[PDB]
Amino acid sequence: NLMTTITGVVLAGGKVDKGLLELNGKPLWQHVADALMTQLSHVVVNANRHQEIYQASGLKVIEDSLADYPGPLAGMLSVMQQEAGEWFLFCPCDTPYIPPDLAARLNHQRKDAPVVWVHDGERDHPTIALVNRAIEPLLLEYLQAGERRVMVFMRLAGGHAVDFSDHKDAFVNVNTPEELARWQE
Amino acid sequence: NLMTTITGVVLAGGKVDKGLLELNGKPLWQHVADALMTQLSHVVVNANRHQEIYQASGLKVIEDSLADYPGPLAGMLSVMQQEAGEWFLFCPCDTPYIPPDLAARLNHQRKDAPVVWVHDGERDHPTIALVNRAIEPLLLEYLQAGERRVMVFMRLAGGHAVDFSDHKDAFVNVNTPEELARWQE
Amino acid sequence: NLMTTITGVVLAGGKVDKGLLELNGKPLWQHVADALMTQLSHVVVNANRHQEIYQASGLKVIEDSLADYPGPLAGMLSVMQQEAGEWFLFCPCDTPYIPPDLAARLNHQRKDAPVVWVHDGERDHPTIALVNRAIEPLLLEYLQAGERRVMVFMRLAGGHAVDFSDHKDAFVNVNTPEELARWQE
Amino acid sequence: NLMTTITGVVLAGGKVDKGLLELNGKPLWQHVADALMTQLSHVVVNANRHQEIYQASGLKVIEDSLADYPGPLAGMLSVMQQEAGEWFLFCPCDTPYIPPDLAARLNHQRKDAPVVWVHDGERDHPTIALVNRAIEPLLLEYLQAGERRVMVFMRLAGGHAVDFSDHKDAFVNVNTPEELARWQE
Amino acid sequence: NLMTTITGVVLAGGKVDKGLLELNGKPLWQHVADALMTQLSHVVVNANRHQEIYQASGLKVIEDSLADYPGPLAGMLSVMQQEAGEWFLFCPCDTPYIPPDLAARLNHQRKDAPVVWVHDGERDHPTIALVNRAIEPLLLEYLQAGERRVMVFMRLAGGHAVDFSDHKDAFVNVNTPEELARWQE
Amino acid sequence: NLMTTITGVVLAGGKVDKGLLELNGKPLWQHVADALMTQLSHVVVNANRHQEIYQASGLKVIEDSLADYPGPLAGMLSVMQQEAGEWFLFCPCDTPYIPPDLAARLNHQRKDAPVVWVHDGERDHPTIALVNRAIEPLLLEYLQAGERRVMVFMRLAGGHAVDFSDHKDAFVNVNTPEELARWQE
Amino acid sequence: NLMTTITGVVLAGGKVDKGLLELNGKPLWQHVADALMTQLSHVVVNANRHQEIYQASGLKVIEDSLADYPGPLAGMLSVMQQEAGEWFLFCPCDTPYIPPDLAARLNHQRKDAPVVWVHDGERDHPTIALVNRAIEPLLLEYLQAGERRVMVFMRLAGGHAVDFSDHKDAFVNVNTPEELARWQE
Amino acid sequence: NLMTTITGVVLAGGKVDKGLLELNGKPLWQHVADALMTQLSHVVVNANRHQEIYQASGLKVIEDSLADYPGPLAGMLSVMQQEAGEWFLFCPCDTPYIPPDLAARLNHQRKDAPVVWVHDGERDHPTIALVNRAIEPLLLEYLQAGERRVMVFMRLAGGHAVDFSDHKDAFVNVNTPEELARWQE
Ligand SMILES: Nc1nc2c(ncn2[C@@H]2O[C@H](COP(=O)(O)OP(=O)(O)OP(=O)(O)O)[C@@H](O)[C@H]2O)c(=O)[nH]1
Ligand SMILES: Nc1nc2c(ncn2[C@@H]2O[C@H](COP(=O)(O)OP(=O)(O)OP(=O)(O)O)[C@@H](O)[C@H]2O)c(=O)[nH]1
Ligand SMILES: Nc1nc2c(ncn2[C@@H]2O[C@H](COP(=O)(O)OP(=O)(O)OP(=O)(O)O)[C@@H](O)[C@H]2O)c(=O)[nH]1
Ligand SMILES: Nc1nc2c(ncn2[C@@H]2O[C@H](COP(=O)(O)OP(=O)(O)OP(=O)(O)O)[C@@H](O)[C@H]2O)c(=O)[nH]1
Ligand SMILES: Nc1nc2c(ncn2[C@@H]2O[C@H](COP(=O)(O)OP(=O)(O)OP(=O)(O)O)[C@@H](O)[C@H]2O)c(=O)[nH]1
Ligand SMILES: Nc1nc2c(ncn2[C@@H]2O[C@H](COP(=O)(O)OP(=O)(O)OP(=O)(O)O)[C@@H](O)[C@H]2O)c(=O)[nH]1
Ligand SMILES: Nc1nc2c(ncn2[C@@H]2O[C@H](COP(=O)(O)OP(=O)(O)OP(=O)(O)O)[C@@H](O)[C@H]2O)c(=O)[nH]1
Ligand SMILES: Nc1nc2c(ncn2[C@@H]2O[C@H](COP(=O)(O)OP(=O)(O)OP(=O)(O)O)[C@@H](O)[C@H]2O)c(=O)[nH]1
Ligand SMILES: [Mn+2]
Ligand SMILES: [Mn+2]
Ligand SMILES: [Mn+2]
Ligand SMILES: [Mn+2]
Ligand SMILES: [Mn+2]
Ligand SMILES: [Mn+2]
Ligand SMILES: [Mn+2]
Ligand SMILES: [Mn+2]
Ligand SMILES: [Zn+2]
Ligand SMILES: [Zn+2]
Ligand SMILES: [Zn+2]
Ligand SMILES: [Zn+2]
Repeated sequence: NLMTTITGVVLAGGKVDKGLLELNGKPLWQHVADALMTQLSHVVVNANRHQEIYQASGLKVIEDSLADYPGPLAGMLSVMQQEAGEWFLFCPCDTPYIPPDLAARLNHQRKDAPVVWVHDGERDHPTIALVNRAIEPLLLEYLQAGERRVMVFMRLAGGHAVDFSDHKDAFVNVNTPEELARWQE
Repeated sequence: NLMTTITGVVLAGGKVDKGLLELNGKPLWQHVADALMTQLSHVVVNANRHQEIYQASGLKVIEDSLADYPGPLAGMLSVMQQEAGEWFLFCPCDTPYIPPDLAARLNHQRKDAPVVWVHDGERDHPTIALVNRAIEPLLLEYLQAGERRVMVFMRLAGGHAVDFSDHKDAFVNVNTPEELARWQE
Repeated sequence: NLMTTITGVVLAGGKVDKGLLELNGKPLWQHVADALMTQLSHVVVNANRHQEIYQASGLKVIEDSLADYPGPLAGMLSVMQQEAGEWFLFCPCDTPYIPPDLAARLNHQRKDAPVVWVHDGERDHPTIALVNRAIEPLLLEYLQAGERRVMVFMRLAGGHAVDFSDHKDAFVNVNTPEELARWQE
Repeated sequence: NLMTTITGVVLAGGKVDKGLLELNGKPLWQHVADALMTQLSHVVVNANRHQEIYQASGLKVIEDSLADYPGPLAGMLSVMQQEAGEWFLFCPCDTPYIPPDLAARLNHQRKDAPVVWVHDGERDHPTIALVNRAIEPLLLEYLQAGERRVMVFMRLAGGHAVDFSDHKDAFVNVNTPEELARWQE
Repeated sequence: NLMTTITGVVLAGGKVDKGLLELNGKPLWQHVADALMTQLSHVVVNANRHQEIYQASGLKVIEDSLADYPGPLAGMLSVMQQEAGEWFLFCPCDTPYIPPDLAARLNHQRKDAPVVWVHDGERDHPTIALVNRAIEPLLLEYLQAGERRVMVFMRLAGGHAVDFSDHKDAFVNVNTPEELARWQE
Repeated sequence: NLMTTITGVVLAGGKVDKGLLELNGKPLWQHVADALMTQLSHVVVNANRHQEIYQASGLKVIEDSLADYPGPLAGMLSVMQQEAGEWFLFCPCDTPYIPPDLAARLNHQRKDAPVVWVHDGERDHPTIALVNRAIEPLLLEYLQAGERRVMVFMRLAGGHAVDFSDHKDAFVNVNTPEELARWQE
Repeated sequence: NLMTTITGVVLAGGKVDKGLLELNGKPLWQHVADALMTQLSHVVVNANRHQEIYQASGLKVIEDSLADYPGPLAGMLSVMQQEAGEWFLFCPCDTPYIPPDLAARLNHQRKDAPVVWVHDGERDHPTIALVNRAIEPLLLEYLQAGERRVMVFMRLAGGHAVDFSDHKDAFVNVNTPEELARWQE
Repeated sequence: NLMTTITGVVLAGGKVDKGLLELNGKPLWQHVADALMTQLSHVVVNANRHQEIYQASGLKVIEDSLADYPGPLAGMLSVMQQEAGEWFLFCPCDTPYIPPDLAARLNHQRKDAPVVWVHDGERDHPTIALVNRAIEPLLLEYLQAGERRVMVFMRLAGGHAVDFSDHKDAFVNVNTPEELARWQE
């Protein structure tokens, strides 16, 4: 089953994490972790602050490489360098409504590409991505070259967007405390 | 072949079984068992009464866990706890006309989901389902939490309905003796 | 796991079956069936009389081909013609003490041969055999030619004996009521 | 590759074979055998007369079971009983224009069914079929019951037709010497 | 790789845990968890007290079934019921020196058995075991029957001991504070 | 991943190579090699002149068979005779804009055929092809017979074109120095 | 099964074939072909004279490459160039007593080498060999270089001899009419 | 075949390379590269000077990470970070006589360990090693911690030595110009 073959990754982030804010009594990041854990056996968190908080929920924390690369691609590479799986499903800490069929639909729509990401009908979410570790070398070269754009990298690896337009508000991103209030129960 | 990789399961049921009523001289439940056995090598019955009757046809009987959980989800969990296969095709005892391509079409339409169930064009039949044992833990947690709704559980596991609208009256359910007479040869 | 990939077969037999005699309150044949069922998910009985008795324990009964071939090889061929698996573990109905690691040790010692059988340290037991269905054609030709010897056939298929000399009295065969009394609890 | 996993079978037939008539200087049956051999490594002929003629082209001949069953289903069963492969692509001896992508398109369109056959846009060709050996038991039971209809059997096994409407006159069947003249170069 | 296919399990235990005592500044249980994590990607803890302590190291905690079964077999069953993997490597919390090749050597010596455990040259360590989930049903039946002996169960499943006599004091068990002092740096 | 299972091949060619002309400071052939190397681990060059130039970029050079067959099919056969992989993705040296998802889309669209090639919306590019080595024998026979047409061969093997009409000018072929100037940065 | 994964090859030979002489009423070469066919589904003959005789038994004949290379290695290469399988079991036409477990024992003793050959206790039989097609390129280079020694080539490919010293006179080679008389029934 | 699944790596080295000295007219490093290339399809060189020389032979050059880690472990990690394969066979540039069965014997003797290295009968050669990429994370952590010993790392990963004592002088290391003269033809 996909459950035992794809490693889930919460991209908790940067260099308080807004992901710590509670939505309906549960921290945003935990909404993501719990959705991943329902679909996937082994799930880890990429975090570079508050490591103890993430770890305390029972999740292994992976810190960024000491190369000090920028942005979400840095976390993806760090996780591929420190985890042995073939496949990783990454998701940022602030998209709490990710759907229960995230991994399956991304997997089914890979069409043999080494990377796919979500398009929600209105926009791309390139950091909600199913990624094969075979692009580790390409990613390392990209970041070493000083590049940082996520979707450009994923296209250059041969990736494509996968349509989730039928999954109503599943990809809402909670940018701020104010947006969070529009969603509170 | 699918024949040797999916375990068939007749959900015979609850806590006389109407499934014992004869349709064209063969008990309703045996119509289901025979359809499954044409498609699948290893087929078992989940039953908690009349065990000897089901067993006498040459089928292994699996009784519900002693946890005493409610409804069809209880039978599904009990069967996953007592049978070693990866995949199970469950079907209630009162849908005698299930088609010869049930397993194949559900399998082909999984789209990497761990569970799929039949939609006949007019309604869902969530207990006619192809289920991967990877959702055993989720199911146990669900039932332990006191929940019982079948389709809600299957959606929460990442499942989806599969269209059988082209299979004419294959999913008729014989609810009563009277409906049975509308179908007798 | 081997449990879900090898079909167990009780060779109950010929053309009352002594296998119906009780050992410690359980019929000899059921001792074999239960040992197989502990190791293997799907287990069937090759029987040509008392079919209802074997079937009543929850086991599918396979009757001999109508070709009317002689001996245990006839049952093996009939089972391969009527069951879809790749691998079969056959055992006669009168060796009640067969060990819990029968399938694993035969499987592990195959050394890529399509058939292996037990040698108990003193003699061969050619009908206690792990057999790949690829020898179905060879077997059919053999029986069609009028041949019946079991071990000769298994050698001609490229098979070999596997040493069980360390499994103390596990291969005792209960030939008669008198031998049975030497074993009764 | 499919080339090494599916056994090709020319259904040469019955109980002179018109299949011996030359089309453009090559016997009809050899047109079929050559098309199969371009796509498949191992190809055999089911024949019950002129065995030496078929054999002389370098092809193994498989004769019908001695059960004496009727029609093309008899040949299919005989071939599954005498050949070890999992998959068989059968084709009658009088459809000389079968296409170079026959195996691939049937395989790709299986949708997990154990059997598929060609529909040419106007009619079914149920004996041009890709068949998994798992239906051997079902077939044996069917023929033993006295049944003979091909498409009924293939539906009962869970099979379906595959559309070849885009393959222009590839499924012309040469019924007679006169039809053959409409096709001669 | 084995690293991504076997789930590691620390059997932390019963119904303060001595496993919390520090050896060379690291709690005994963490010595086991760290050895497992060097060999295996996904590692969990079976604990029924101090859950927060185990969880805080980044490990998922699995609590015993509510069936309330006795002993280490209870933990094994609970973990198989709540985790989706095929294979589990269990180790008690008080054998801190387990070797770096534990999983590989147990895996390599399985000889197709569904369960193997360590023999250190002087005694069996039946709870240091590599176990296939196919024995889940057998285990459930065993515990339901009121049985508790570990090695008896593992033999009945078809398991065997694997020789680690060459791994010098790797299987020392720290029974008490006093034995711990014989080992402190 | 596809990256490690398909061998990339630059068809550099014939019996100066225009492929040596620089586009935006990089030789045309290197544009192809670099695009292949982003998608595929192991990439080689079929060249029969300037071998040292191609080799100096770190690529293994494969020279044509001494059979002296004509055209691109000759190079394909030579590469299959001298390289051990199952799958090869061939591309001529003068299509510098080949897309990053070339291998994946051809692979995904194989529909079980042993060979597929690109159709760009306006024309076929039969030498931009994903080819299974199983057609090596067919190819050898074809060339031995004196035949040379590429697309005819690929159809006779059971191949088909795959639509790349959505990949804007990715298949521009630089025929001459003048066309090259229409493309220079 | 090995039966469907290894192609058998009778090395009938050179540039009447003594292999045509009858042993116990069956031509020597047919003794080899029949032994191979008992173990392997698909078996072919490498012959460069009397092609019609070999073909008439139902076997496909493969003729040597037109490169005109010398000796048995030439036949091996020709067969790998004209047959799609991964594995080939070659045997010369004059070793009529080859054993029924030839393929299995060579396969089991490969120890991951791409080629193995028989040692009968007194001498090597390098042309009785199980060969992976991955050494096709190496073989082509070897023969192109003008080399011909068989065992030297097989060692250079990483091969080794496999002990058949326990298979009594199974590897007798019938060199002449006189030796043949020492063996006639 | 192993040929297409293990990436060969020449550890050319440090921070003229003695590996450039000619043995029998071929540079020492090329003796290693050629031995690897006979056994493995895809072979690369880890070099940090004279990159152009290594590249000119047709081999891809991989330079060390910019982390600037010390010794051969640094090269191994750099290659795993920049190459997508699962398995790597590393060999230093100065052991020109490495045997033709290096990969097979190391592979066969893995006994499920993620790393194995050569013992020649007198000493370990820890840099002649077959390594699974699953130990990439462990290696990164090891080097980050400031550790450098090779064999200690390989043991900590669960590795073991494999006996090559029967391969006469195959592991001679050419330390100097003087030792080289003891070996010159
Ligand atoms: N590992 C790592 N992750 C980062 C870094 N910077 C950002 N991220 C991750 O990248 C994703 C986007 O990060 P941010 O831009 O901080 O957060 P944001 O407000 O969600 O950004 P948008 O919603 O896309 O405007 C999140 O999952 C953050 O955890 C970084 O330097 N290292
Ligand atoms: N194992 C188990 N199965 C149950 C239980 N209750 C119901 N089922 C199974 O769930 C399915 C629906 O059960 P019922 O509601 O008894 O029967 P029904 O009249 O077919 O229900 P509907 O047609 O859906 O109105 C059937 O297959 C019954 O066998 C239970 O407590 N345990
Ligand atoms: N299917 C089938 N099985 C047979 C037939 N004859 C014998 N057997 C099976 O072959 C095995 C040996 O059969 P028997 O010779 O009847 O019984 P037995 O007294 O156990 O024979 P031995 O202990 O070997 O002297 C048993 O498993 C019987 O079930 C037959 O005609 N058909
Ligand atoms: N093995 C076997 N094959 C048969 C038998 N009868 C027919 N066939 C095969 O079934 C297919 C149809 O057979 P026929 O009805 O003889 O020939 P036909 O004139 O092609 O029939 P149609 O074109 O379908 O009208 C052919 O491939 C014949 O070889 C039989 O008794 N045994
Ligand atoms: N899940 C669970 N585990 C238990 C239970 N009882 C014991 N264990 C586990 O079984 C193993 C042996 O447990 P104990 O007898 O408490 O500890 P011990 O002093 O290590 O026992 P010995 O060293 O074998 O004398 C340990 O890993 C404890 O965690 C239980 O009731 N449930
Ligand atoms: N190996 C080999 N390759 C050849 C041979 N002839 C042509 N090719 C390859 O086939 C492809 C087409 O070759 P050409 O016709 O020389 O070049 P072209 O101008 O690109 O041809 P078009 O653009 O198709 O008009 C290229 O990749 C050339 O490298 C040959 O004799 N041997
Ligand atoms: N394809 C091919 N096979 C050859 C050629 N020469 C010999 N062989 C094969 O190589 C094997 C040995 O061939 P020979 O030396 O003719 O026959 P032999 O008398 O069996 O040789 P020994 O018994 O080894 O002394 C046989 O299987 C012959 O078929 C050749 O030129 N081409
Ligand atoms: N990538 C990398 N490789 C190194 C480094 N240092 C040494 N090596 C590799 O490690 C192996 C041993 O290196 P050296 O100690 O330079 O050479 P040596 O004289 O062969 O060493 P010994 O024979 O073991 O005494 C060789 O393959 C050198 O290429 C390094 O800093 N980086
Ligand atoms: Mn955000
Ligand atoms: Mn109902
Ligand atoms: Mn007996
Ligand atoms: Mn017809
Ligand atoms: Mn203890
Ligand atoms: Mn061109
Ligand atoms: Mn000879
Ligand atoms: Mn050195
Ligand atoms: Zn985990
Ligand atoms: Zn069954
Ligand atoms: Zn064949
Ligand atoms: Zn390469």
